[PDB]
Amino acid sequence: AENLWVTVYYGVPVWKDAETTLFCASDAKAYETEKHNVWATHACVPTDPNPQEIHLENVTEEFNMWKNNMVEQMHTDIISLWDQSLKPCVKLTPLCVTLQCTNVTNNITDDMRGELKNCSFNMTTELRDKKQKVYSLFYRLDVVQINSNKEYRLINCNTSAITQACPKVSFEPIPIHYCAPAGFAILKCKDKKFNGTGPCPSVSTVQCTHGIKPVVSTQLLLNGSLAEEEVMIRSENITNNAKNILVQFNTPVQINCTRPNNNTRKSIRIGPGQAFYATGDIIGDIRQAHCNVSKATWNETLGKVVKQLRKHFGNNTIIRFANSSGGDLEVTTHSFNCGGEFFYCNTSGLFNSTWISNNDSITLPCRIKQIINMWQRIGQAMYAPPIQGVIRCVSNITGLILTRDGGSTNSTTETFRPGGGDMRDNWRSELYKYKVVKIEPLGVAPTRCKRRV
Amino acid sequence: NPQEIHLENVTEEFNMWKNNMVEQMHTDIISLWDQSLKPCVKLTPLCV
Amino acid sequence: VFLGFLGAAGSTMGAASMTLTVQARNLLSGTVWGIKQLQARVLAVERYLRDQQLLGIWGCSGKLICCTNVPWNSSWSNRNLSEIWDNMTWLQWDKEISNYTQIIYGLLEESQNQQEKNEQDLLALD
Amino acid sequence: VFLGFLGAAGSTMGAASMTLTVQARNLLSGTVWGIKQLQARVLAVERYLRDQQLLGIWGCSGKLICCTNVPWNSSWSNRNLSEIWDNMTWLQWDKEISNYTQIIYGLLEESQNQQEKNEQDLLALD
Amino acid sequence: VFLGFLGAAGSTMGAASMTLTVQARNLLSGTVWGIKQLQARVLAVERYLRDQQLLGIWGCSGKLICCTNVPWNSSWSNRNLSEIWDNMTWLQWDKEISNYTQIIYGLLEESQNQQEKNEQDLLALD
Ligand SMILES: *[C@@H]1O[C@H](CO)[C@@H](O[C@@H]2O[C@H](CO)[C@@H](O[C@@H]3O[C@H](CO[C@H]4O[C@H](CO)[C@@H](O)[C@H](O)[C@@H]4O)[C@@H](O)[C@H](O[C@H]4O[C@H](CO)[C@@H](O)[C@H](O)[C@@H]4O[C@H]4O[C@H](CO)[C@@H](O)[C@H](O)[C@@H]4O)[C@@H]3O)[C@H](O)[C@H]2NC(C)=O)[C@H](O)[C@H]1NC(C)=O
Ligand SMILES: *[C@@H]1O[C@H](CO)[C@@H](O[C@@H]2O[C@H](CO)[C@@H](O[C@@H]3O[C@H](CO[C@H]4O[C@H](CO)[C@@H](O)[C@H](O)[C@@H]4O)[C@@H](O)[C@H](O[C@H]4O[C@H](CO)[C@@H](O)[C@H](O)[C@@H]4O)[C@@H]3O)[C@H](O)[C@H]2NC(C)=O)[C@H](O)[C@H]1NC(C)=O
Ligand SMILES: *[C@@H]1O[C@H](CO)[C@@H](O[C@@H]2O[C@H](CO)[C@@H](O[C@@H]3O[C@H](CO)[C@@H](O)[C@H](O[C@H]4O[C@H](CO)[C@@H](O)[C@H](O)[C@@H]4O)[C@@H]3O)[C@H](O)[C@H]2NC(C)=O)[C@H](O)[C@H]1NC(C)=O
Ligand SMILES: *[C@@H]1O[C@H](CO)[C@@H](O[C@@H]2O[C@H](CO)[C@@H](O[C@@H]3O[C@H](CO)[C@@H](O)[C@H](O)[C@@H]3O)[C@H](O)[C@H]2NC(C)=O)[C@H](O)[C@H]1NC(C)=O
Ligand SMILES: *[C@@H]1O[C@H](CO)[C@@H](O[C@@H]2O[C@H](CO)[C@@H](O)[C@H](O)[C@H]2NC(C)=O)[C@H](O)[C@H]1NC(C)=O
Ligand SMILES: *[C@@H]1O[C@H](CO)[C@@H](O[C@@H]2O[C@H](CO)[C@@H](O)[C@H](O)[C@H]2NC(C)=O)[C@H](O)[C@H]1NC(C)=O
Ligand SMILES: *[C@@H]1O[C@H](CO)[C@@H](O[C@@H]2O[C@H](CO)[C@@H](O)[C@H](O)[C@H]2NC(C)=O)[C@H](O)[C@H]1NC(C)=O
Ligand SMILES: *[C@@H]1O[C@H](CO)[C@@H](O[C@@H]2O[C@H](CO)[C@@H](O)[C@H](O)[C@H]2NC(C)=O)[C@H](O)[C@H]1NC(C)=O
Ligand SMILES: *[C@@H]1O[C@H](CO)[C@@H](O[C@@H]2O[C@H](CO)[C@@H](O)[C@H](O)[C@H]2NC(C)=O)[C@H](O)[C@H]1NC(C)=O
Ligand SMILES: *[C@@H]1O[C@H](CO)[C@@H](O[C@@H]2O[C@H](CO)[C@@H](O)[C@H](O)[C@H]2NC(C)=O)[C@H](O)[C@H]1NC(C)=O
Ligand SMILES: *[C@@H]1O[C@H](CO)[C@@H](O[C@@H]2O[C@H](CO)[C@@H](O)[C@H](O)[C@H]2NC(C)=O)[C@H](O)[C@H]1NC(C)=O
Ligand SMILES: *[C@@H]1O[C@H](CO)[C@@H](O)[C@H](O)[C@H]1NC(C)=O
Ligand SMILES: *[C@@H]1O[C@H](CO)[C@@H](O)[C@H](O)[C@H]1NC(C)=O
Ligand SMILES: *[C@@H]1O[C@H](CO)[C@@H](O)[C@H](O)[C@H]1NC(C)=O
Ligand SMILES: *[C@@H]1O[C@H](CO)[C@@H](O)[C@H](O)[C@H]1NC(C)=O
Ligand SMILES: *[C@@H]1O[C@H](CO)[C@@H](O)[C@H](O)[C@H]1NC(C)=O
Ligand SMILES: *[C@@H]1O[C@H](CO)[C@@H](O)[C@H](O)[C@H]1NC(C)=O
Ligand SMILES: *[C@@H]1O[C@H](CO)[C@@H](O)[C@H](O)[C@H]1NC(C)=O
Ligand SMILES: *[C@@H]1O[C@H](CO)[C@@H](O)[C@H](O)[C@H]1NC(C)=O
Ligand SMILES: *[C@@H]1O[C@H](CO)[C@@H](O)[C@H](O)[C@H]1NC(C)=O
Ligand SMILES: *[C@@H]1O[C@H](CO)[C@@H](O)[C@H](O)[C@H]1NC(C)=O
Repeated sequence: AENLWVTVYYGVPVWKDAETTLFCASDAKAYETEKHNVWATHACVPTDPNPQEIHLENVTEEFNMWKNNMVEQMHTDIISLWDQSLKPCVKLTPLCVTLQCTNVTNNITDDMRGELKNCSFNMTTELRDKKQKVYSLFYRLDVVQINSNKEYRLINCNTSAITQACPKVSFEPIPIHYCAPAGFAILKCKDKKFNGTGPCPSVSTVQCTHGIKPVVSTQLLLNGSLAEEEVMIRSENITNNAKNILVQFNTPVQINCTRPNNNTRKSIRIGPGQAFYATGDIIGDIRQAHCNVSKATWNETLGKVVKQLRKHFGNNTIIRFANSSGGDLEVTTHSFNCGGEFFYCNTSGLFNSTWISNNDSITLPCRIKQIINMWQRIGQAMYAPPIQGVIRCVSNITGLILTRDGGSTNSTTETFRPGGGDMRDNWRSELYKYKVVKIEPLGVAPTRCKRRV
Repeated sequence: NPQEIHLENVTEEFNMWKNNMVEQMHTDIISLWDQSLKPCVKLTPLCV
Repeated sequence: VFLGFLGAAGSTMGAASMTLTVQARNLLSGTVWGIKQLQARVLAVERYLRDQQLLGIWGCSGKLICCTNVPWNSSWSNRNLSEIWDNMTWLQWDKEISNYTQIIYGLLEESQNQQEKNEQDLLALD
Repeated sequence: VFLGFLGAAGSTMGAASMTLTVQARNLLSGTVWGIKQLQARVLAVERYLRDQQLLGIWGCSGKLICCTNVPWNSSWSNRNLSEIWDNMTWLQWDKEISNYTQIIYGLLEESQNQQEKNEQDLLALD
Repeated sequence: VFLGFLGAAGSTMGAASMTLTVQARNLLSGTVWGIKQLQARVLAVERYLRDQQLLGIWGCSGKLICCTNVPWNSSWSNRNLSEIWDNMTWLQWDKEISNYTQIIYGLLEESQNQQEKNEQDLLALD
C-alpha cells in the first residue's frame, strides 16, 4: 500500500564509463582486395550491411578525447600489426657489408649533394661458398660513411637489426570500424561544435564506429574526417604551450605528391629462399620528389584557422607561423606513405606567414628514406622495397598538428609551429566523438507491489 | 562406446564434391606439417 | 513506438520501463588479432550469466520485472512514487542508490529465496 | 521407446514432440590444434544461451513446451491441426514457415511479456 | 549465522540445507600464461550451464530447492527421514547414493517433464 517494496528490473538504460577489448570491422569489399592479406583485414569481422544509430533523446553525456582509451587501444593494435606483418618477411641480416658507393650518373652541379648513392658490395649467394659482386642504389639518408674510395654502410647497422618488407603486402590505409562486444556500447557525439571535452547535447549510440583509416603521418593530417561549419580547434590545455593543438578542417586542401623517378627493381638472390630487392639504374631524368598545394586553397584555409585562433588568444592579436625548431627527420618534416615509399617533405612553405588582427601551386621539397624506424621503435628496422615506375598520389589535408612557443611576451603575439612525434594524437582526431561504456541492466526500484505467500 | 542413431524415414542429400570437411582436413594436415618442422634442425648451411 | 537500444535513456523510469525488452535483446547478441574478439565475447557471456545468476537466486528468475518482499528503507533516498517514475531517469536514479546497491542485493538473495523456498518445503509436505 | 538423438526426425511433428527431451539433452553435452576445439566449444554455449535468451524473453523460460497468446495468422501456410501433427515432419514444416519465422519471433518477445508482465504489475499492486 | 563458502560441510544435511544460497553464490564468481586462466574460466561456465541444464530439464528450473514426483526406491540405501537430515553429512551421503545417482537423474529428466508438460498441453487446451 503506502509502504513501498523493491522490484528488480532487467533491461534498464543504465551505463557507466569503462574500458574493454574492442574488435574490428572492415566492410566486405575490402576483403575482396586480397593480395595475400593487405595490412590487417584477414580474420576481421565483416561490417554490418545496415548499421543502426540510435539517437538518445534528452541524454547529455560528457566526453573526453584526451582521456579516451580507444586511442591507446588502437595505437597498440597498429604497432602489433606492424610486427606481425614483418615476422614471416625476409631478414636482411647480411646486408651490413661494406658499401663501395659513388654518385649517381648525372651532370653536376656541386649543389646537387649526390643524395643518390651507387653502392657496390659483396653478397652471399644460394651456396655457402662463392660470393656475389652486385650493386644497388641507396639514398643518402639510408647510408653513412665510415673511416682508397668512399666506403659506406647501412644507417641502421649500428643501431639495430633489419628486415625487408614483403612485396606482397601493401601499406594502403583501409577503413577500420571499431566495435564493442555484447553488454557494451559506443556513444557518439553528434553536435556540429564540440572540442572533444565536456557535456554533449546530442548523443547517440552505435555498435561500430565509422570507417577510420589508420593513416600514419606527421604535421599534416591526411585523409581524415572534415569538421562541420567552422574549422575546429582542440587542445588538452591551451594555456600550456607544451600541449599540442589538433586542428580539424572544414574544406579539404588538395595535395599532390609524386616520385619523378622510373626506378628499377633488381632481385639479387641471397638464397636459399630469401631474396633482396635492390634498386637498379634509373630510367630517365634525375628528379626529386615533391608535393603541391594550391596557393589559393591554402591561403583561405590558413586564414580561416587564424580567425578561430583569435577566439582563444585575444581578439586583437598577431599570429605568426614558423617552421619546426629541429630534431628528428620524422618531426621536422611531413612524414607519410604514398605508393609504398616513405616521403619526408619540407614544410617551410606552408608555415611561412604572419597574420595581423585584420594562381599556381606550392611545391615542397620531399626526401625519400627506405630504412625506417617509426613509432620510436628500436630493434625493428624495416627496409621498404623499391617501387617500379613513377608514383603519384592525391590526398586530403584535413588537419594540422601545431605547437606554441614559450617565448613570452604573452599578451602581445603568439607563434605556432608544426609538431607531432606521438602518433597517438593522429587517432584522437577521429576518436574524439567516441567513448566506451558498459551496460548494467540490473536496477532496483520501489513500488507498491508485493508478491505471493 | 560410440553411438550411431539410424534416422528412420529420413532422406538427406549429400555432396562429396561440395563438402567442407575436406577443405578443413586439408588445411589441418598442412598446418600439422609446419608445426612439426618448427622446432626441428634447419639445414641452412648444407648448400655448400 | 520503438526508440531502439538504450532509447529511453533520457526518459523517466516509468517511461523507460516500457523499453525493458529492448535493452535485454541486444545484450547478448547471438593467429593474433582474432583472439582479440574471442577473449571479449567470452567475457560477454560471463557478464550475462553473472546478472542472470543474481536474477535467479533472487525471487525473480523470470526476467524483465518481478516483485520482492523487501520493505524500502527510507535511508535509501526517500522519494515518492510519483517523484521517481515521473521525474527521474534511470541514469540519475542509479547515481543515488549506488551507495546502497550492494546492501539491497544481500536482502534479496539471502533473506528471501533461502527463507521463502525453505518455508515452501514445509507448506508442500502437508 | 528411445530412438536417440534426432531420432524422430522423419516422424510426424506430433510423434517427434515426444522426443523433445532427447535433442535438448545432447545439445550442450557437459599450442595450436587445441585451440581448434576451444573456439568451437565457446560458440557452443553462445549458441545455447542465444536460444535460451529467446526462450526466456518469450512467455516460456520453462523449456520443452509452452503456450502463448498469439493468434495463428492464416498467411503462415494455412494447414489444419490434424494435417500438421499427423502428416508433416519438423524438417518439412520448418521449410514452409521459414519465411515467417522472424516475424513470429517479434510477436512473442515484444507483444507478450513486455505487455503481459507490465499488466501483472498493475494486477499485483492491488 | 554465515559460516561462509562450504561452511556446513561437516554439518548435517538438514543443517547444510540452510547454506544452499552460499555455495551457489560463489559458484560462478562474476601471450601464454594468460591463456591459462581463459581456458579455465571457459570450463567454469560450461560446468555451470551443465548443472543448470539438468536443473532445467528436470521439474525444477527454479534453483536451490524443488520437489519431484519420483518415489524413493528402498534399494538406494534405505534410511529414515530423521536418520538422513539429522545424522548424516552431504559428503557422507553422496558417497552412498553415488551408485544410483545416474539412475535417479534419468527418472527426473525423462519420466517427468516430458510426460508432465505434455500432460499439461492436454489440460490447457480445454
Ligand atoms: C588518401 O586517399 C587517397 C584516395 O584513396 C589515396 O590515393 C590512392 O593512392 C594509392 C597510391 O599510393 C593508389 O593505389 C595504387 O593505384 C594505382 C593506380 O590505379 C589505377 O588503376 C585502377 C584500376 O585498377 C584505376 O581504378 C585507378 O583510377 C588508376 O588508374 C594502382 O596501379 C596500384 O596497384 C598496385 O598496388 C596495390 C596495392 O598496393 C596492389 O594490390 C596492386 O596489385 C598493384 O601492386 C602491383 O601492381 C603491379 C601488378 O599489376 C606490379 O607490377 C607492381 O609492382 C605492384 O607490385 C595501387 O592500387 C590508390 O588507387 C589511390 N586511391 C584511389 C581512390 O585511387 C592516398 O594515397 C591516401 N593518402 C595516404 C597518405 O594514404
Ligand atoms: C652503378 O655502378 C655500376 C658499376 O658497378 C654500373 O654498372 C655498369 O654500367 C656500365 C655502363 O656504363 C656497364 O658498362 C657496359 O658494359 C657492357 C657489357 O658488355 C657486354 O657486351 C659485350 C659485347 O659487346 C660482351 O662481351 C660482354 O660480356 C657484355 O655482355 C658494354 O657492352 C658497354 O659498352 C658500351 O659502352 C661503352 C662506353 O664507353 C661504349 O664505348 C661501347 O661501344 C658500348 O656502347 C659498357 O661498357 C658495366 O658493365 C656495368 N657493370 C655492372 C657490374 O653492372 C651502373 O650503371 C651504375 N649505375 C648508376 C646509376 O650510376
Ligand atoms: C652540366 O653541368 C654543368 C655544371 O658545371 C653545366 O655547366 C655550367 O653551365 C652554367 C649555365 O648553365 C654556367 O653558369 C654560368 O655562369 C656565368 C658566369 O660565369 C653566367 O653569366 C651564366 O649566365 C648565363 O647562363 C644562364 C644559364 O641558365 C642564363 O640563365 C643566363 O641568362 C645567362 O645567359 C651562367 O650562370 C656554369 O659556369 C657552367 N659550369 C661549367 C663548369 O662550365 C652544364 O651546362 C651542364 N650540362 C648539361 C648538359 O646539363
Ligand atoms: C577528400 O575530400 C573530398 C571532399 O571535397 C571527398 O569528396 C567527397 O566524398 C564524400 C564521401 O566521402 C562524398 O559524400 C557523398 O555524397 C553523396 C551525395 O549524395 C552521398 O550520397 C554519399 O552517401 C556520400 O555522403 C562527397 O560528395 C564528396 N565530395 C564531392 C564534392 O563530390 C573525397 O572523398 C576525399 N578523399 C578522400 C577522403 O580520400
Ligand atoms: C668483395 O670481396 C672481395 C674478396 O674476394 C674483395 O677483393 C679483395 O679486396 C681486398 C681488400 O678489400 C684485397 O686485399 C684483396 O686482394 C681482394 N681480392 C681477393 C681477396 O681475392 C673486394 O674488395 C670486395 N668488394 C667490396 C668489399 O666492395
Ligand atoms: C649509429 O650511427 C649513427 C650515424 O653515424 C649515429 O648518429 C650520430 O649521433 C651523433 C651523436 O653524438 C651525432 O652527432 C651525429 O650527427 C649522428 N649521425 C647522423 C648521421 O645523424 C649514432 O649515434 C650511432 N649509434 C651508436 C654508435 O650507438
Ligand atoms: C592535383 O591533382 C588533381 C588531379 O590529379 C588536379 O585536378 C585537376 O585539375 C585540372 C585543372 O588544372 C583539371 O583539368 C583536371 O580535370 C583535374 N583532375 C581531376 C581528376 O579532377 C589538381 O588541380 C591538382 N592540384 C594541385 C595543387 O596540383
Ligand atoms: C626553418 O627556416 C629557417 C629559415 O627561416 C631555417 O634557417 C636556415 O637554416 C640553414 C641551415 O640549414 C641556414 O644555412 C640558413 O642561414 C638559415 N636561415 C636563416 C634566415 O636563419 C631553418 O633551418 C629551418 N628549420 C627547419 C627545421 O626546417
Ligand atoms: C627546407 O627549406 C628551407 C627553406 O626553403 C631550407 O632552408 C635553406 O637552407 C639552406 C642551407 O641548407 C640555405 O642556403 C637557404 O638559404 C635556406 N633557405 C632559406 C629560405 O632560408 C632548408 O634547408 C630545407 N630543408 C630542411 C631540412 O629544413
Ligand atoms: C617566406 O616568404 C617570404 C616572402 O613573402 C620570403 O622572403 C624572401 O626574403 C629574401 C631575403 O630575406 C628575398 O631575397 C626573397 O625575394 C623573399 N621572397 C620573396 C618571394 O620575395 C622568405 O624567405 C620566406 N621564408 C622562408 C623560410 O622560406
Ligand atoms: C619505366 O621503364 C620501363 C622499362 O625500363 C618501362 O616499361 C616499358 O613500358 C612500355 C609501355 O609502357 C612497354 O612497351 C615496354 O615493353 C616496357 N619495358 C619493359 C622492359 O618492361 C616503363 O613504361 C617506364 N615507365 C614509364 C612511366 O614510362
Ligand atoms: C659527388 O658529388 C658531390 C657534389 O657536391 C661531390 O662533392 C663529390 O666529390 C662527388 N663524389 C664522387 C665520387 O663523384
Ligand atoms: C593547464 O596549464 C596551466 C598552466 O600551464 C595549469 O595551471 C593548469 O592546471 C593546467 N590544467 C588545466 C587548466 O586544466
Ligand atoms: C594570401 O597570401 C598572402 C601571402 O602569401 C597574404 O599576404 C594575403 O593576405 C593572403 N590573402 C588572403 C585573402 O588571406
Ligand atoms: C572577436 O570579435 C568578433 C568580432 O570581430 C566576435 O564575433 C567574436 O565573438 C570575438 N571573440 C571573442 C570575444 O572571443
Ligand atoms: C535503514 O537504514 C538505516 C541507516 O540510516 C539503518 O540504521 C537501518 O537499520 C535500516 N533499516 C533496516 C530495516 O535495516
Ligand atoms: C554516496 O556516498 C558518498 C560517500 O560514501 C557520498 O559522497 C555521496 O554523496 C553519496 N550519494 C548520495 C546520493 O548522497
Ligand atoms: C497476416 O498476414 C497478412 C499477410 O498476408 C498481413 O497482411 C496481416 O496483417 C497479418 N495479420 C496480422 C494480425 O498481422
Ligand atoms: C518463401 O519465400 C520465397 C521467396 O521469398 C518463396 O520462393 C518461397 O516459395 C516461400 N516459401 C513457401 C513455402 O512458399
Ligand atoms: C528399485 O531397485 C531394484 C534393485 O534392487 C529394482 O529391481 C527395482 O526395479 C527398482 N524400482 C523401480 C520402481 O524401478
Ligand atoms: C557402490 O558399488 C560398489 C561396486 O559397484 C560397491 O563396492 C560399493 O559398496 C557400493 N556402495 C555402497 C554404499 O554400498
